[PDB]
Amino acid sequence: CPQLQQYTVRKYFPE
Amino acid sequence: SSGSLLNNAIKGGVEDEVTLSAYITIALLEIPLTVTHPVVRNALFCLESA
Repeated sequence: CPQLQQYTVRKYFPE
Repeated sequence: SSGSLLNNAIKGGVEDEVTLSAYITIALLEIPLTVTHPVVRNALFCLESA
């Protein structure tokens, strides 16, 4: 204790 | 008692750990606080024993 003291194709949807 | 005060006039007691714990737990009990609470249970153990 501290210091106590302190101051053919069909595109679907792309993408 | 983690004593870090300046004067003891402010306090109206003898700095006994018993009285200090007692003043503590009573200040707790004035809050509406259940006697089954842990801290108060331990305090009551101290009170009984002291």
